[PDB]
Amino acid sequence: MLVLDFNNIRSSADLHGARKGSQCLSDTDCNTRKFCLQPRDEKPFCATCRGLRRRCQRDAMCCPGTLCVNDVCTTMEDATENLYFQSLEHHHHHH
Repeated sequence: MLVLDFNNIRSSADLHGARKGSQCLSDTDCNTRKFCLQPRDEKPFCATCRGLRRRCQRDAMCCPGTLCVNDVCTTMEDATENLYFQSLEHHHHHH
């Protein structure tokens, strides 16, 4: 007359964690391919990638893989100053 038993012990409750008085400390806080712009007139926040048409102030301000020229984003293939001169290869030959 002994009914089968297992344990009967259902009890779970422990979830918490949230404290931040800011938007972001660095770009790493953002999604992935985004930089955390921090204006002097405005507050810091997560910005979106900047295109070749988008304006910039620094090299890091623009997305990874581009340069900031004339306050505007530009491809690495475009931004190329002081190229190599070179000429040709010297080689003699005779009998």
